[PDB]
Amino acid sequence: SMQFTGKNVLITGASKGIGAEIARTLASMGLKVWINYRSNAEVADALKNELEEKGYKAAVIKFDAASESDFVEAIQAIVQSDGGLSYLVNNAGVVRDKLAIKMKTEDFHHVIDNNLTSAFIGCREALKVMSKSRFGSVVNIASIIGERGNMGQTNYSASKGGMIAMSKSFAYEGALRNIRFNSVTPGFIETKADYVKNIPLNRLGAAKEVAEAVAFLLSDHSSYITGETLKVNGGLYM
Amino acid sequence: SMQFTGKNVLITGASKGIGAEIARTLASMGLKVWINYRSNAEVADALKNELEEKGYKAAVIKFDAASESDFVEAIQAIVQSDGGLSYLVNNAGVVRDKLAIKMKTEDFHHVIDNNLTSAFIGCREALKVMSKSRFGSVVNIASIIGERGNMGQTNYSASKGGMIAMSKSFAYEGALRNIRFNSVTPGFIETADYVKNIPLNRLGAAKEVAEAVAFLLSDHSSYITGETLKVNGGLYM
Amino acid sequence: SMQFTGKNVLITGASKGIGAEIARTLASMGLKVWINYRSNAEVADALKNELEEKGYKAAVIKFDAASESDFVEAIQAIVQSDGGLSYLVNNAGVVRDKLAIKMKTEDFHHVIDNNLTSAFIGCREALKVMSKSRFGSVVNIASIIGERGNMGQTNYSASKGGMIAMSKSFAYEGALRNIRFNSVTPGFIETKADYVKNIPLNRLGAAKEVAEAVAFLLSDHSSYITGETLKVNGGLYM
Amino acid sequence: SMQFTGKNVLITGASKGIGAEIARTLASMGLKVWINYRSNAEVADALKNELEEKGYKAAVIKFDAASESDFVEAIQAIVQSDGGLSYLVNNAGVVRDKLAIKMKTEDFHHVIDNNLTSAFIGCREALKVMSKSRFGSVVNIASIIGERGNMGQTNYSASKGGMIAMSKSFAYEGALRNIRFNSVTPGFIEYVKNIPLNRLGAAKEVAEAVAFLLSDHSSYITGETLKVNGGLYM
Amino acid sequence: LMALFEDIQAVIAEQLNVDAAQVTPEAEFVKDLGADSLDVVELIMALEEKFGIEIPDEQAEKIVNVGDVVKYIEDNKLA
Amino acid sequence: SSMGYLMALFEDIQAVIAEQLNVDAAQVTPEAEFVKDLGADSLDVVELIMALEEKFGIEIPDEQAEKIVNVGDVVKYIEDN
Ligand SMILES: *P(=O)(O)OCC(C)(C)[C@H](O)C(=O)NCCC(=O)NCCSC(=O)CC(=O)CCCCC
Repeated sequence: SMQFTGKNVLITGASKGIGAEIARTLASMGLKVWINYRSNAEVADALKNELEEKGYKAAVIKFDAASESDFVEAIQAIVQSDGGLSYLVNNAGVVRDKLAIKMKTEDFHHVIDNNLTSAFIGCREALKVMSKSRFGSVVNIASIIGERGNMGQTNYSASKGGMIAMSKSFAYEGALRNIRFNSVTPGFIETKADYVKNIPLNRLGAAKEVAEAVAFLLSDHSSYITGETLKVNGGLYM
Repeated sequence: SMQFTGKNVLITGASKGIGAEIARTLASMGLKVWINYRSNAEVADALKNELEEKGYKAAVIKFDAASESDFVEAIQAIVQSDGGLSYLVNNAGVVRDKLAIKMKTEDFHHVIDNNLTSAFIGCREALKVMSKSRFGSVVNIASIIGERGNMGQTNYSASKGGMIAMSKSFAYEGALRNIRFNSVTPGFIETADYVKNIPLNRLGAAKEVAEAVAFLLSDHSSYITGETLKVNGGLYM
Repeated sequence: SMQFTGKNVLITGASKGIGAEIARTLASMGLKVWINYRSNAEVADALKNELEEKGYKAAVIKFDAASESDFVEAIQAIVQSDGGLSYLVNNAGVVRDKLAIKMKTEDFHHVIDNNLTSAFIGCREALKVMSKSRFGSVVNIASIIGERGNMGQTNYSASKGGMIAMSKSFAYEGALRNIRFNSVTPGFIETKADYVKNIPLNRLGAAKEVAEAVAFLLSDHSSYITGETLKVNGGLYM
Repeated sequence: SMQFTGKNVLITGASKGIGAEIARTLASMGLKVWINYRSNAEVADALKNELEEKGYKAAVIKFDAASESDFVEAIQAIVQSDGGLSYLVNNAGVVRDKLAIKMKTEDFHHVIDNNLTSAFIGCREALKVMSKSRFGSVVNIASIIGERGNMGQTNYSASKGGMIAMSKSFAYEGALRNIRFNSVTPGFIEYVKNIPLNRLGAAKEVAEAVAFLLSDHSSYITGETLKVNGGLYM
Repeated sequence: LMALFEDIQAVIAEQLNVDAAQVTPEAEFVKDLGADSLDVVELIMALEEKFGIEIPDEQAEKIVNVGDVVKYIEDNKLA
Repeated sequence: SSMGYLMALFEDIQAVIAEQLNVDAAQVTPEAEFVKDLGADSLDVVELIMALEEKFGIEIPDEQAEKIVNVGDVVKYIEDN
């Protein structure tokens, strides 16, 4: 388990996969978890029901994390409901990999607009709602690795590298108010043998293993860590 | 100076500053330089005249490097004029600094779209026009800001850190056909608070950035691709 | 309160400072800690008594971590006492700062042999004793100075940059047997105003903040992380 | 040719391979090259003659680059002969790979002592002899990649990572005299499917990268590590 | 059923350099997945080698989407 | 004699300082300061101390050397302890 001075967390794109397990993990550690979804509510509702049945604190909130006004209003609604917001996990990325010569700038815009602007809005609003309290932690999570090998990832890498650098800039901006910003870069996550081939630990990662890395960066245990990128990839990249 | 198997280079946003000095340096080493500009042509024309009067080969070409059709058509026109395009330098970029809490997503998108999507178009088209001849070199002009971040530069750092990582994926896609992709990360360039933290104790000259670009285009870097070359006087290691 | 499948840990150079707080932290999370010291036992005895008085499990063990035979025998003694060794922290190190023009080759060797070869011995013996368990985690305590270098620290930076890279090679060799190797790179830790000016979090780090990052990397919570270098520097280097 | 304000260069481990190609490249670019050899004089003499027969300036000099007195005195002799020393290339590394559990500590110690101490002495003496000129450049070259896979390299990686971090620290100290320090990390120089350029690198491709870092064209570059590996690592 | 689809989806994804999520039954090799001329030939030969079949050129030209080739392969490979 | 020795000692010290700092030996008087009068920077002084240390075969501890500011300080130091 891990220690948290803060009380609640918003997780964008939290209905399924890594996002849902982040919600599950953080709720089991005692945080009230806010499960963001954009379109179909049924999976998010089922997650919220599951977590409450397990004795945890959970709520759902519908909004498009790539929409400035929708995200801003959602955080205002959480602050109204809970009194504040301690923690934020930006996980609303999309993946659409193509060879660059086959990719329209529309396709590139699609991925970058969504992945970078969503993380930008969340980080910006975290500075606003976290600063008075002199306390906060924000984790920016990159997309799971798409294919085997190194092709088709020009908009994936643009998104991921942009996120990591912009997170460092937020780390400077939040530092005096003790608002930390860190990134997590997952490897191949089970969410076969040919993939496991190049992974030193000789297995795909579990979603829970990524979620516990996120939990560490949110937790009090990482209080002197900001502007860092934590790789969770079984040794695939060092 | 430096050895080049290729004959010509397109430099986006080349009318002044670092871009103009890249044009000046590469022209002086024998390349025909294509000077991109978007808006007013007088500064670009004066650079072209300067280089031709110095005995070099230079031409101007107007296009918005953030516009897919405009950039694509410009490279097509160069290929028709010159027979091909050996080299590309993605230098076009803007800054709109401000603390994030005072930054509209508008201010974010503008810098992202202008700085990162332009490099995407240029690198993509370089793959297309350089593949048949199995030869090319592309340099993306990034920044120390994309490596370490900076207060008030969440948008610029996103665009330049995105550029650095994207350039490596282009390096993977062009490598089989000998099309190399590398980035340069200038520090504080003249084009004493600043200078305090610089070990060489001075700002860099635009020429010093231009010669690092020239190295990565040149035959001398023929086994170097997917690299990010720091040109910052020791400010960041 | 973090989860540990393993039961014990050996921390080299653990009498004081960061090493002592690593022992303090890990004992408080239920591990049996072996407190290494090379010469003066009083401070290590006092640390052991402090932990045992708190209801934790601790032991002291005298050896020079730069001596192959001394280190090898000490791990053998721990395996005889405890039945095995789950975890290892290579913390032992010295400084001998000097402008390089004033640095004797012996001054350089002194730091390399004490700081880097010590970590080689410990990492190697960890591979040997944790392999039949197919379980283990090893943390190498490096430094920001091994990542960015520093005036007057050519020898220290060489020893710690070598440690950071060597650790990744151990990660590759231990991965199939689930023996993880990670480094931590602390910044300026309190265990001067000019140096604080450059730290975004605007303070020196607490030894506890290093210890809890080390604990994370040994814990089950980091089970998909190997070959990593965790910065703990308040944003001083990103 | 590449532009050099300085006049001469010392290359440790210069008799063969990459070191010999660095000698050829720099000599062709107008520098007087000092070719270090420790054991075999014949190969170094042949290189010197090859370069002199091409109209270049070249000399041989015998020393063990991991011996403090020997390397210090060798640089002193070059300063006595030429009036100074503008450039230095540290390339005296050895590779002795073994699985860690099969590695004796004396094996680890020997590789790391050779590889790190030689670069340390070279860089330290560069600071001394280059300071009054308020000018200079030093390149530290890592050992080439010698394994298809990721095993057996604990002392290889200790040496390489140690050299890279050392060099950064020397960059801070030398910057007070405009003396630059940079590293070069070659890849597979003559698994090829793991190389994006899909070929081994030529020694000459490493040499010309080294030449750039010595040259005036890299005058604002210090504390950097230049990968020369065909995209093997990015 | 699904096992053959997964198996074929993986080949298509690696051949055409797309993430698997794009390779749905309704996805068209050319229109949606961006296969060019060389890609089509390469993909045909890879599936022919994998499954031990040979597709008549005229019938290959009528395989427009992913479901079409999965159906062709169930019908024609050896049990 | 004691003055004969002084003369010779000062002459050796003067020549070391005059090359190290590239100044004329007539500028190198007992009262001249390395930085203020003889154009030295901080590193020059460190290099000067080392240059003196191995001509005269002595170790000047850092704490001592911090207080050596002018030519006379060097004369007194060698000539003393
Ligand atoms: P090349 O440049 O010679 O061909 C391009 C061209 C001229 C055929 C052009 O796209 C086209 O004319 N029309 C596209 C309409 C069309 O034919 N659609 C069906 C595409 S062919 C196809 O889908 C077969 C195929 O690839 C099946 C994949 C192999 C698995 C069996």
